[PDB]
Amino acid sequence: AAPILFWHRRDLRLSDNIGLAAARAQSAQLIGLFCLDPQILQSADMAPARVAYLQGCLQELQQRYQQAGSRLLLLQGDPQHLIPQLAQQLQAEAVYWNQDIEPYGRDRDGQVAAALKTAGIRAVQLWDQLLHSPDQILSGSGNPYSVYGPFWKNWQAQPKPTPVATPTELVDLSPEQLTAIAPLLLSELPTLKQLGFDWDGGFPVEPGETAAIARLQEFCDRAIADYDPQRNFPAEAGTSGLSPALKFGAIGIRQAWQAASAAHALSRSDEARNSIRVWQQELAWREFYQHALYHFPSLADGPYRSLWQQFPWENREALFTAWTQAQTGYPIVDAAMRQLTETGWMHNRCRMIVASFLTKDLIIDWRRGEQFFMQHLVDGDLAANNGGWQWSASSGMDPKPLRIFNPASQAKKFDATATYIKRWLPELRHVHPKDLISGEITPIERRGYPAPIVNHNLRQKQFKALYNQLKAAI
Ligand SMILES: Cc1cc2nc3c(=O)[nH]c(=O)nc-3n(C[C@H](O)[C@H](O)[C@H](O)COP(=O)(O)OP(=O)(O)OC[C@H]3O[C@@H](n4cnc5c(N)ncnc54)[C@H](O)[C@@H]3O)c2cc1C
Repeated sequence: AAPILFWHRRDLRLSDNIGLAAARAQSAQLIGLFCLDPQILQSADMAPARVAYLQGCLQELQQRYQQAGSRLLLLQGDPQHLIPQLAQQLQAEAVYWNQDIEPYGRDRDGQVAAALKTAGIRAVQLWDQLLHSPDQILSGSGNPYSVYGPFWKNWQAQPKPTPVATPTELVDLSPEQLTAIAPLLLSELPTLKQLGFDWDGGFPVEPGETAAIARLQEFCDRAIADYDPQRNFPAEAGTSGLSPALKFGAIGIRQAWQAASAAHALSRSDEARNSIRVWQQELAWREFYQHALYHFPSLADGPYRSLWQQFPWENREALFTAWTQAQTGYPIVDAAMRQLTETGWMHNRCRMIVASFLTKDLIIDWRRGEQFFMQHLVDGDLAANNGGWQWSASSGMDPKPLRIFNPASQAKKFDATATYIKRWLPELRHVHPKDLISGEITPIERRGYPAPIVNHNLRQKQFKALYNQLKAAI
């Protein structure tokens, strides 16, 4: 026969899926597939929490396909070899999938498509994870943006796309078809343990399309009205917690935008309206960094701006280790690193703090931090993670004047009652917020909690010194 294969990667859902929907309009004999790529799975940069969330999403996706009328095929190996072989064995009319913004995915995709074309099989690659593709947002000169402000002005004025239809009444493969591909398929979805991973720390939102959709609806029904200023406080559960759902596409970007938009239209309060606009802004920042990675792939290599490619990083391994173990001696920093390693997620204000600390205070090539985050974030995303770390030094997009966060000021400002500190550092619940914020804790009262590993004031001067010396040297 002539079926269409839809290749899932970061769009683990059946609803509001551009590529899937396009494929369904061409054929009801729509068969989904997912390929466990060893280059990604065996990577030292893969986070156990991310594999757990992923596996959970795949489990639901298998059911969704089964309920729709067909199935989700599972494979383990090199994509440019296995996918074309599968398509050929199935005499596929075509293979569809949604475009990636990352160097690895785009290179791989080019190879799969070329392999498919050689086999005379049509490959269709459409945009799905962004409200607007990188090619849609350009300046009057037709160039990409490296400054947020102007990018937002353009992005904001663009007509927003709406959710597409969930495919239904699919036609499943026949025994003869199944026999032709048997050798390329895994008999069942491997469990996290079978893959060699273990995770028991939970998630910001349970895995799966259904849970993602439920969270979006719950958030936009209430919490979103207070997004601003609730978003600023790690102690408050003021954010959506949809990050992993967006990274793996458990939820569609158009559904997210539409839900927020409907909440804005339903609200009759100025403050709520503003809170919702602010949340929508977050989605814009998301596209700013994804577009940037797409337009400037070298960003993924490390410090982007020339000056920073030459920064004299001290790189004291011991300080890094202490940072990764939440033993810096800075309560606000340690409480954040603990939440990360224990739950695979961290409040954005905290990511900003620990990143600033690692780069400015510990003076360690921020790539070590970017890597550590990727090794632990359930929402670990190259575009966003790299954007965040380039941000800790203004070494990439949207650069700002040299600045160094003062852990104490941030803690006092965003966790005034030290509620968040105490939460993730229970062995310090007896200490007074006052001291947990200043980071000056008396030895006895400090019990086993380590003392500050660096003197902020001395580190601050050291960093500025190196910066200026290099700035001048240039
Ligand atoms: C050093 C550092 C590293 C980061 N690492 C990542 C990462 O690997 N993966 C990840 O998706 N985000 C990253 N962020 C951005 C951010 O912290 C999160 O998206 C956020 O914590 C997710 O929680 P939420 O879903 O409740 O966010 P909400 O506040 O509810 O925001 C909704 C959505 O907007 C997007 N978003 C929000 N903040 C930004 C932003 N600053 N940049 C890009 N997208 C944004 C996310 O997709 C998020 O789910 C990083 C930030 C820093 C400073």
